[PDB]
Amino acid sequence: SMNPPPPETSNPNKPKRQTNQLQYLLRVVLKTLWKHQFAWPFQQPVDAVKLNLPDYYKIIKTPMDMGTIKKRLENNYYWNAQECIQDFNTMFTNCYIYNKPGDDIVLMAEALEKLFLQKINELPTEE
Ligand SMILES: Cc1nnc2ccc(-c3cnn(C)c3Oc3ccccc3)nn12
Repeated sequence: SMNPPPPETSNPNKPKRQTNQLQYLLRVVLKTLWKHQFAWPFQQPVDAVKLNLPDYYKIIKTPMDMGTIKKRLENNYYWNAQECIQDFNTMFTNCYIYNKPGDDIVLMAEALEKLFLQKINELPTEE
């Protein structure tokens, strides 16, 4: 039932880069999904206490959310685009693992994932 510490958004010894693909992931991918009508549940880590989901963190061992992704992109935490893409995929997968098909939260994740795939399809080549 307690909430774990949120995923790491700062790590000075972790190598980082600012590239055109990571810039695209913030400016295009991370803005398009953030502004969506169904973004709200995914804008911060899941609060297992407030949401009365005591089982959440016993099932979801790799939690992820757009709030964490936002901070990671803004504070230049990533080395490459694949690390960021993996975070988005982890967020959607966690939602599908914890919930059942047709659930409101699953429908919300599906709408965001559709857009995510549309935008990632246009990921620019590395400069
Ligand atoms: C379940 C479940 N599985 N992953 C997640 C991630 C976030 C949230 C979340 C955030 N705020 N509130 C009130 C939440 O609950 C719901 C429940 C149904 C629809 C919308 C939100 N729920 N959630």
